[PDB]
Amino acid sequence: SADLEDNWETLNDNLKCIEKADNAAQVKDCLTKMRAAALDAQKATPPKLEDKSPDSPEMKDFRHGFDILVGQIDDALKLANEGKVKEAQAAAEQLKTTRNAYIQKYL
Repeated sequence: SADLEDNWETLNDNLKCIEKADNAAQVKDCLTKMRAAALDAQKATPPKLEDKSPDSPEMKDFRHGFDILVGQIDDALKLANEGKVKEAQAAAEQLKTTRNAYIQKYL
């Protein structure tokens, strides 16, 4: 099993994976694992919001950050499927921006 902290580390390890990958098959596995961990983290309650109602604006913001992240991952997967390996890898910068601005502030 995995908790939010575990899934966060999986997400960040596979963000590094995307940046260091050498071919389409590799980036696809990195992006797949990031997407799986993102969906699992999205269902958690982050430490700063444990006193909030589950549908509070803050929890909606937390979850929307992952919806953005998952959309960016899917966009990068499409590029990787098209053989645009370098452009797929470039999504790492924007994934970090989403991660930092939406989710990190709740940990």
